[PDB]
Amino acid sequence: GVSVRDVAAQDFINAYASFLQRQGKLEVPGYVDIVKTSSGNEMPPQDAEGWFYKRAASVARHIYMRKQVGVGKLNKLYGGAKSRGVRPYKHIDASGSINRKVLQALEKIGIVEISPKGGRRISENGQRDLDRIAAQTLEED
Amino acid sequence: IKHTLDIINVLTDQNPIQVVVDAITNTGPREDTTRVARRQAVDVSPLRRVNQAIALLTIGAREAAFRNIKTIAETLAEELINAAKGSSTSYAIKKKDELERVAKSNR
Amino acid sequence: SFQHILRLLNTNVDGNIKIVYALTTIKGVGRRYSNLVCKKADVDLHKRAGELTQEELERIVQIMQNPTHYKIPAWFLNRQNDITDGKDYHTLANNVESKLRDDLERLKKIRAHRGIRHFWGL
Amino acid sequence: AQHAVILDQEKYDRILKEVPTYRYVSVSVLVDRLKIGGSLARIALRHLEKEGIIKPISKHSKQAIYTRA
Amino acid sequence: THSYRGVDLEKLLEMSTEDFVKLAPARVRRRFARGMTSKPAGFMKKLRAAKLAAPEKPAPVRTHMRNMIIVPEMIGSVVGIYNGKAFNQVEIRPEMLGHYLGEFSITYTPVRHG
Amino acid sequence: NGIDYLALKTMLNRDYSVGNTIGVGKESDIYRVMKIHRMHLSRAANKEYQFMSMLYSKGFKVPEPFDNSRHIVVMELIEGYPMRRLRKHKNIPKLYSDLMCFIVDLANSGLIHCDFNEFNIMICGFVVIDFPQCISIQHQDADYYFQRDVDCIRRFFKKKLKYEEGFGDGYKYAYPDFKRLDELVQASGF
RNA sequence: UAGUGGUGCUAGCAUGCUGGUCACUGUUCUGGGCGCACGCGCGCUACACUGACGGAGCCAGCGAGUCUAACCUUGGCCGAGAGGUCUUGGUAAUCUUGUGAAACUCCGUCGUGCUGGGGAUAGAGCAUUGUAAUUAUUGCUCUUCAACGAGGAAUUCCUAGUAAGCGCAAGUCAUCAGCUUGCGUUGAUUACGUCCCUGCCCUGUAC
Repeated sequence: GVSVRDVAAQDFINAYASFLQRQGKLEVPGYVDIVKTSSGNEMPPQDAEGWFYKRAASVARHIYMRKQVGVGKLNKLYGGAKSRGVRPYKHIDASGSINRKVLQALEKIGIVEISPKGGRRISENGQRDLDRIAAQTLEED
Repeated sequence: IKHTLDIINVLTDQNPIQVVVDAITNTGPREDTTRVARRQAVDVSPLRRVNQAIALLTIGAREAAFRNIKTIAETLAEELINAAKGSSTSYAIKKKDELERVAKSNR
Repeated sequence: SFQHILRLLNTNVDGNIKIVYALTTIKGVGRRYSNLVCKKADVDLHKRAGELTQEELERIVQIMQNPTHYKIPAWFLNRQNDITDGKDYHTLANNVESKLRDDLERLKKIRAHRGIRHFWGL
Repeated sequence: AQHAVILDQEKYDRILKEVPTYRYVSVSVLVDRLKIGGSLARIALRHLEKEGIIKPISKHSKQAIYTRA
Repeated sequence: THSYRGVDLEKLLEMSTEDFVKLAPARVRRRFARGMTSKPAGFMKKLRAAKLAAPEKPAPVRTHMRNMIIVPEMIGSVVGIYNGKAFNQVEIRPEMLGHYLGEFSITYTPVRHG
Repeated sequence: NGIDYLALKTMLNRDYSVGNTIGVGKESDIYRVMKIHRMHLSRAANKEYQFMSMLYSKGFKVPEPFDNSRHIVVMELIEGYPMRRLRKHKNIPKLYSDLMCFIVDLANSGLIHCDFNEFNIMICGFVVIDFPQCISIQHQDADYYFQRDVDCIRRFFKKKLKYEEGFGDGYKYAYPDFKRLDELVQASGF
């Protein structure tokens, strides 16, 4: 058998995000290419056309490995260091509006669902889908 | 370091670890001075010959790679090759010469 | 074909630089404003400025000075809710430091602290 | 003076004939001995390597190392 | 003519305070939304009486209320604004709208290191 | 340590401006300018006064010494401003040229500065304001210190001014070289 | 009030593997003040490629919290952000909290140009604490882009999980630190000696 745990992290992400863009069901907010994704950032995402799908794949993988997550925890994960000009650096959380829509978009296509005890959990169909991409990723070598 | 050895495996063809050893042994000074004022010439122990070799090599690379177009590995690899040869082009060899000729005058 | 220097809005721009960065020679055109304008013009961001043809420098010039028609979110603009007329504007070229170097003089005329302190320092 | 940033046809011919002369090549090697900017060299290496004129021995974003073979 | 954010001067004076606050920037809107104290009401009471009895200008009324917003009802009045020490005399021209009174009376001298 | 006050009495009586504070320093304090040295050995001040008096007895661009007693010295106050913030002088080629010729004079007088650098030149258009730890031309490192001064002044004209019978471009020779009064004040090296 | 494994239920993959859900180890009121030609000192941020920016990977320890009423806040929803709103757990090895921290690692863009280094000074607008933010507490967005090319004479701290790099928590506290103390992460070079300098402690004649 094969699991998502059996594949290199960035290798899996690149494979799945490219596939997900071809499916076309993943729906974009449309304000994309304006938002910085974090108040700590400078300049927007450089891969202007593709970056939304690649983030969507990352979220799915991260939830797959864990019991459940919520929007607050994701904002922490994708945070970073803000320069504060002449002052010392500090940790700052990333944009919420992005990540909440990603969860809702992934739910529309049935990969993920709202869970008791709050937050979201992987669907059995999510498992079934992500495992199949993993098997292709190994065999495509 | 990993990138540095690879480069030396292509510029020249020897087992590059041997080239490192040659550079070290050829660089370490064998005579020096101390202040008395004036300076008096003195011999230097084999251990310190090794320490001086390593210090001079990295400094010669570091100051070449500042405001560079060549990466660290590109410059460090060249120092090692130049020092395995008798090549006075290298910074570390230039430094060795002055220490010994100064010491000669004061002995 | 390739042009090494070009002139627009009475500013000179050299062709040898990425188009997004080259435009920031113009007063008022910051990096983010420059970046978003190019996207709406759908020029190739990776082209160097000397590659573009006249009909492609136009449209860009047009969008810079009429930004609200292209549904730029207004909060992107540097002159929101103007004091005389509640319209929003973006200020460009020599028109920058003509509204600046005026609002302070308007404060001088009203004998406000900040105007006095500025001109007293001079 | 400034290095070239767009590929003239004459330099393209120059590149293909001369590069196999060198034992070792890298981004710095091209930018030093040929008057091209670094933003060309990154593209040219991917081109010539896929063309098979030079042999990769290691690649690491910040460093890449190609050889006569 | 003068105009304020597109509203013409002749429609000003007619505009009420609770209308005017809708044009003002965030600091003013919060101040009124957070509930301005009663203290201006006594000042406003006196200021109206002086204007009404005036033969031509109304002559100064003086106050400590440096933290008070300039509002169209008081255009044209002459006011003496306390300075921590002295009073400074000012006439409310229309351009002063939305400023604080404190901006017109300098609490400190220049310094010149003579 | 009341001598730190009472020491005035000779100068206070023999000297008429009250002066003003200019700056605290580690070895000395400075206050129409008065310099006060810093219990006994400082009455060093005589060495400084006679040294400055000699150089000003020569034609050199140095402040005129007036008077000196009890570790107190009085000097001409400088009109200029410190060279380290200069950026736009109208004749940088002559300024470069003639700063070089100043070094030649010291060498001809047998003396070399330790730190002929922008921290002690004030704005010929310039004056040299102090001579810490000067050495003779005969000292064993005279040429080493000599060439340091030449390169130090060259570096400044390159970095800020972009400049790079006389010396420099427009003259036969680019800059002087060491091979091309010490016995009265034997600061070091006879 | 902790962990592992089995046992019961159960999902995906393949014909075992990774996850979810019994045993063991005097008084008082209103307004102002606590400005800068310059000298001295402890700090913060930089001068870039051993880098800046974008995306992805993903790891701690020491603290602290409410019924006096309103502290630390999970989850859902709204918005570019700052922020708002509806519910919830914890008087605590039990909940916030695996405090998913930064440096760091990998894949791209940039190409030696005060440049995409650096972000002072300044203009417009939106929020938040407070009785009150003008001479301006703090946060967010766009625009303006200054000096600075590794720094003279002088001078500080330090011998191993130490220096240095990097970040967090507490303190004060309506709000507000570039401060103080404590904690963790990554982790060197150079001695293992002396009385030269500085300073301290012992035992009569040129002074």
